[PDB]
Amino acid sequence: ITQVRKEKKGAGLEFATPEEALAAHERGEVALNAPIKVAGRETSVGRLKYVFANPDEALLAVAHGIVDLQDVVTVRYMGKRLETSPGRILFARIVAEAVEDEKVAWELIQLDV
Amino acid sequence: QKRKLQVGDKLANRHGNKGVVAKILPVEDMPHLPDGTPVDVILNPLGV
Amino acid sequence: KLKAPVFTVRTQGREYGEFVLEPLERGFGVTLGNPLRRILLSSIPGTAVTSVYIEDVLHEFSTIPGVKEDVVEIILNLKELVVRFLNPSLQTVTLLLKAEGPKEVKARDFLPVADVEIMNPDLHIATLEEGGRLNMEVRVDRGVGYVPAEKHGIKDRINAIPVDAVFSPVRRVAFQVEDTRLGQRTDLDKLTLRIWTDGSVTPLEALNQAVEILREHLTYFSNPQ
Amino acid sequence: SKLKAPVFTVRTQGREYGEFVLEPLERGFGVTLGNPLRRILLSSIPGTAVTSVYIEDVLHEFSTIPGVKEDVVEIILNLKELVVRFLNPSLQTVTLLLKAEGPKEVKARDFLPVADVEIMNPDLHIATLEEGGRLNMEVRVDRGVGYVPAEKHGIKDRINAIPVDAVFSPVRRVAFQVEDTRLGQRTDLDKLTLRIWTDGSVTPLEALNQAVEILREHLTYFSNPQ
Amino acid sequence: FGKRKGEGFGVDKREVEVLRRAEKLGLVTPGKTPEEQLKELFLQGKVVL
Ligand SMILES: [Mg+2]
Ligand SMILES: [Mg+2]
Repeated sequence: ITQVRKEKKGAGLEFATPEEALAAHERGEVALNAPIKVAGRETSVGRLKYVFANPDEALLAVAHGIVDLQDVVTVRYMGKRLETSPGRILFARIVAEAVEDEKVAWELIQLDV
Repeated sequence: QKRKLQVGDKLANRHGNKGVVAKILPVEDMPHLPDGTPVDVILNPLGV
Repeated sequence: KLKAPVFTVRTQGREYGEFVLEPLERGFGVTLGNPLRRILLSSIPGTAVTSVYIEDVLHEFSTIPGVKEDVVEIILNLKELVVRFLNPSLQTVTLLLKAEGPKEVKARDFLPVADVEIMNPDLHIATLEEGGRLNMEVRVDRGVGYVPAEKHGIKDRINAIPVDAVFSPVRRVAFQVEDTRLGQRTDLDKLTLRIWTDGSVTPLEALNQAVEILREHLTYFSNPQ
Repeated sequence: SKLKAPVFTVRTQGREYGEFVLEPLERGFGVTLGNPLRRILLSSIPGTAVTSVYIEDVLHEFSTIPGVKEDVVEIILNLKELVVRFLNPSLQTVTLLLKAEGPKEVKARDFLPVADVEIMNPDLHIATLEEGGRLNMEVRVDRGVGYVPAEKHGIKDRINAIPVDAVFSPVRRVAFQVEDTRLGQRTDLDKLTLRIWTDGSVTPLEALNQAVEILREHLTYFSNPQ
Repeated sequence: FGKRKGEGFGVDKREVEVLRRAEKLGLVTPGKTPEEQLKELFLQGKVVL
């Protein structure tokens, strides 16, 4: 659940606007987790298409099947805009609830691995 | 005595994979095929 | 939103049935099918052989003169006997079998009993050789689940042999979810339940009992404390 | 030999969390009951959500407004946190108007009051305006169930309106646990604990009652063959 | 699977989801029908469970 999926359908392809990248994903030109560049920043469709306000919303989308635990999306957690997968966010909640301390558990884990 | 399979009994195949029964599940809890046939034994792929 | 789904029933005799519930919202194919499948496979009442008495036989680890099969094999054959009680109030019956060799005694050789029907008369029980005799008193009880002989330990006589009882009349349950569509929305579920039974209880009856069990369990979430 | 009817105990704190225990249960019925309720709780409980937002002088979602710390995405994220309860059953869709001038910390209470519309979290932060910043919003709130991404509904009231993911589900999280329990000589019994998190528009008890009623209604569909 | 077709049953919704993950793991060939992808999994000794 903590490993992130990597795609190669439209890897290395560049667009001009974030809407253009989303349109290409609709036609199947680029995959959800394929590394792309919008203007000059390396991103993916999942980071732009799926921006979740909280871990509960991100996991609700997983429960409804929109995204998998391994898809890289944008989640707002701890007051920070994280480009992570729901599974990595889910792992953070496992540690946070086990120790009953959200801030200390944030300092205990390596989220991006 | 007629001994049935119980938890703690040792099972093995011919390839050296051996283990004791740790859990006996009811039929509705076992993984099943789309046609409804449940499996009989669940083996850990980490033993291979 | 969506109106009442149409319920379609297809039955193949008394042992197989298909039950289609469409259209359904997304996810209610699993939401309905799996709970019914778990209840169908576990908690459907039926009948099973619980004890067997054979004349001149003291335990199940013996052989009978003139009989090819030992008592263990006879009990194994009796565990596959399917008995249908036509009377809902009937809880216990005893089937009498008196056979003399040479014959292949089947389930149809039991003496007739009122409100009792053998669903597999061709079930092979024992092979009698010339000079061999088989006088059995097979007790069939009504119950739920799987009760090993070591638990119930039912013996109507001194030398009666308790038999592991598999009361479930349901052999196999599968449910299928198709991509159905209605109007302009196409994420709807078409649920099809496939039920195989032993014939004593029909798949339609088993489905109704499973629904009632789930409905009764849903009333347990009342009276909060 | 049938088991005695179980006892339904509730442990509800506040209006957003509650634990519900049902015991004793037959073997396997904790899973038999827990999973259907969780699927219904996360997808079928009626609720309200923001489905469209219009902000003056904003063209796309990935832009920013001169005069506010939060960009369009962050405000959209804050709007997805908004919890609103319709007081009229016939009411289906409302639009909430927000006109604030900087320097202000825009909250959910700054929305103009609408008849039979109640903001359940009026302390929710929306945007932080600096001096000279003008903020004009028209947010569209619909009625629905579950989770609908913005692209899969694409609701726009006017031009330049930004569709937003609709968190219709008032239930935020469901976690059910099945524990082995005993009653005398029976040891394979099940103890089911259902824990429900809700946004506060409905009680976790009310969400459970609605989920049970939905499952009960679907069970009546197995009637009138063909 | 051919017995399923005769009985009047197509491809399960649940199987379609698993096939969707299967092509992301490189286990089935993208662009084929669900029946062909299920056969590809079967030739590897794997079924949708
Ligand atoms: Mg989006
Ligand atoms: Mg039987």
